[PDB]
Amino acid sequence: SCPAIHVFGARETTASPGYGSSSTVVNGVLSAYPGSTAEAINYPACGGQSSCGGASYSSSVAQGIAAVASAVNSFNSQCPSTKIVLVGYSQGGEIMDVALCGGGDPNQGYTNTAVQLSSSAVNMVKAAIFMGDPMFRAGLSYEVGTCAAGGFDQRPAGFSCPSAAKIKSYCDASDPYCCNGSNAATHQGYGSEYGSQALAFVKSKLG
Repeated sequence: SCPAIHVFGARETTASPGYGSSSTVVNGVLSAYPGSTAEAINYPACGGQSSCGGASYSSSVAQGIAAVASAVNSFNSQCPSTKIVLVGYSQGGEIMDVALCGGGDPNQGYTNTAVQLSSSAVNMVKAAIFMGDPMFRAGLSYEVGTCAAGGFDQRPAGFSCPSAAKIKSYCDASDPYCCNGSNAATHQGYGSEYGSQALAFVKSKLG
């Protein structure tokens, strides 16, 4: 039976199968909405390490974009009136960003610039939370955080996401991968830092 709300979570590179650091927000949504359900996007979440199956970051990202699209598109067709929440942490944010906003991922060789979610799926995505997304580029309307630069896969100047209004994407200045800072620890802390903001946004969008 379809739930009223369903969440998809995508983990960061090398995280064990499941949600990884997307868990904070996924769990926040599930606890805010009893009866809601969640699934993890089971993409490689790899950067060449054997532990995660050896796929390069480029291959991992490409497979992740397709995995997000397939999972979300198929679930939407199964459950067309279910509101969808996306949560992606670091590489998991990147794959959701491409899938939802399109634009490709040129540094990763992901050449197709189309939105990968179906029209119906885009409409039922009501909130998408990205944390530590390497495609962060300061100046987009859907971004939050102290990062005034951008990450190693940053969107170009002048980018727009058709689904901007559905997104919050978080990144701080000191992060060396979504921003151009120097302290990797910042990259790991967005659940605690921004989880309440993210949940507030989700609740505002879901009702």
